[PDB]
Amino acid sequence: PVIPAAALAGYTGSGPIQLWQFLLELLTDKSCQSFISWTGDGWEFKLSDPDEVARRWGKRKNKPKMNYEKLSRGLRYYYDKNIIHKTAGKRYVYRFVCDLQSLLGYTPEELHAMLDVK
Amino acid sequence: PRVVPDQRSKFENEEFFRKLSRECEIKYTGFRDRPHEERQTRFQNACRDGRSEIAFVATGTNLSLQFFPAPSREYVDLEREAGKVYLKAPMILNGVCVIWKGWIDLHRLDGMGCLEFDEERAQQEDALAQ
Amino acid sequence: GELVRTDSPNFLCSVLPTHWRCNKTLPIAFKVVAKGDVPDGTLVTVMAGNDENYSAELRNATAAMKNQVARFNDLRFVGRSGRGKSFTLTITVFTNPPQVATYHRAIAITVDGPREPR
DNA sequence: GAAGCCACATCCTCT
DNA sequence: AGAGGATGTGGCTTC
Repeated sequence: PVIPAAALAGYTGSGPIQLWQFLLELLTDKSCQSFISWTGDGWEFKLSDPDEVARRWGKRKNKPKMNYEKLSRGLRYYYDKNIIHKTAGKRYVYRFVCDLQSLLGYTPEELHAMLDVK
Repeated sequence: PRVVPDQRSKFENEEFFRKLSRECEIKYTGFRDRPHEERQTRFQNACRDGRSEIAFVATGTNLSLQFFPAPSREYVDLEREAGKVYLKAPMILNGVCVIWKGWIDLHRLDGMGCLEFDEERAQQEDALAQ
Repeated sequence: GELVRTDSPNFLCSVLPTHWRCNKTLPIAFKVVAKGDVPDGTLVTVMAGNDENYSAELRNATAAMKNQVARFNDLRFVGRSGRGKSFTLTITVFTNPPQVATYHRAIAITVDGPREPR
């Protein structure tokens, strides 16, 4: 649970947390490295256990019937808004394309280090 | 009814035409979802083809313009100003023969313009209908 | 079906909902009827705007005249008309010279459109 | 409070 | 597996 990714992204409490912000929050929590993690390339990440990520998302949003099939459509909505793109050819691998550096204040190498990514 | 009987008067009266009889601000309504450059090369080239899409920002009334008499030259001028483009195009708006005239910044893609009765077309038209 | 006079003495059109959702397919295909004689194949085109949006984003706003009828295949409004405010249609029939017919307060477009009181 | 704007949550069709 | 259309739903804001 390193830097407060949720906050650095803009989240303040007002209104639900957005899917991309929640994911980012999971990527900055060393304990979640099992189901979600950085691929070690820029801001690209992989959902190793989509069903798990979906549950926690379902839980955090209070939509118990949630699931990856649905969570992904959420991500797909970002393609156009340039927040997160899909790593073509790599299963469950997406990438933040917004300016996470400016928000988090750290760079990919920096964060990967702090999070001890292997 | 290709045109309205009181063609002459319907332009003199009626708020519609009236509100659009002065140097009202106008703008190029095209490819708004595209880079400014593109809208520039597009808007101008398209003018060289004698056509353009413009609306009166104020009233928000859009209009498709065709710069020809009822490959152009005087209907679409780019000499009367170093950067602007003076245009002109007739039409039968709501049963009233009129002529749209105005200019636009070849950069800011906007300017001024307005409408003015077209005694000729109106008269000729009144004929075909009798 | 049922037509309606426009601000031009030479053209009529189908009826459009008073309030509708944006980018939402219409309930009744919009068509433009020409009282006078208009050569088949003639292009017809609609635009919209108001004192809040000078030019509404549209979709499939073009149709060709056929038997005095220009049937617009899936016309859609994407630009919003504003709270309370509506759009002023500008139907254009390309003849020599072109004939333009307006239609004030024709349709109100919003993000949700018609919604049941929450 | 209605009416707006947002960000999904649900469902589904196609490749 | 993944893209994207269609439409309903709850949070928050503005008129």
